[PDB]
Amino acid sequence: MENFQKVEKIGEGTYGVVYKARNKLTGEVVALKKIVPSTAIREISLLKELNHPNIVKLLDVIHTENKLYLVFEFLHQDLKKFMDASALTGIPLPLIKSYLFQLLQGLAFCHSHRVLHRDLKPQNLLINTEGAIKLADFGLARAFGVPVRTYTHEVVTLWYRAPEILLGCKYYSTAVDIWSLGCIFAEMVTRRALFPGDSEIDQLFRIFRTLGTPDEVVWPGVTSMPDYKPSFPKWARQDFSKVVPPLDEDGRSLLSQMLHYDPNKRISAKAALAHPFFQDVTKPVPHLRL
Ligand SMILES: Nc1nc(N)c(N=O)c(OCC2CCCCC2)n1
Repeated sequence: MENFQKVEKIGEGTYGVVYKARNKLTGEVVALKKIVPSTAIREISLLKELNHPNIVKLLDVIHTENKLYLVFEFLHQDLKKFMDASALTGIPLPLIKSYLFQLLQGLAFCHSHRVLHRDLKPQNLLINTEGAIKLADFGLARAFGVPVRTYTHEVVTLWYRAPEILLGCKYYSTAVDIWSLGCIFAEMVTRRALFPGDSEIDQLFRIFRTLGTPDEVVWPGVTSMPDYKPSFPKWARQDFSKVVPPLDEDGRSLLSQMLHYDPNKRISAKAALAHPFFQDVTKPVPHLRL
């Protein structure tokens, strides 16, 4: 840590305080995350080779005195801040599309190397002035476990959690990131979170109230998951035209496939890249205030 000069405390991520810092020798500006058992060091260290334009680069892993600091590429704004700034107007559809498309490429790449994010949320999607969007914290939950409470004991968000995770599946897959991204896609479009649960049961029931209570007809095997209860209220599914009204039928069709209950049929990132919604995808530049 003597190689850096902390400029400002960017905020509090899942694992600790995130800082804006400057490398004392090179003068590079980086984001430094304060977070070790050997396993987690080997795993994180493997994440230093997982480079992609739509993945926030892990620059270095600093372990000093039982303290672990992750050094990432610095981006200029996170997506939550950008949506908050875009609230009265909403993010233009062509930019929403470019962003979805890029994030689907970042997920396709990590998922081809069998790496999952598991905790995708607007705060860990980072954007720059050239129109790029990148995922931060890729592969960290498997590396260290995503806590219930953060370092400040900030509530860990459940809003983007896939239903197989909430239902107790222990071996869930790369489909959980597609579910999260579909929720983030919905939120960009409507300017409201899709499923803002404030507890695990509320998260699930908000899901069930909009997509219908899952059963063996739409999700084979769901009735045998660990936390599934036959006493769940049985709600009817809602139309997607009511869920993300703004969106055209191609977008609603892709979102519906990203929010399939059954993880095995949920659309994969690579297959989502070929959906017709992306036929006229472009790369607009956001309007940023840094
Ligand atoms: N600028 C910047 N660059 C990063 N690479 C980065 N995370 O990886 C990051 O994170 C900013 C977030 C952290 C979570 C709380 C909300 C603010 N910022």
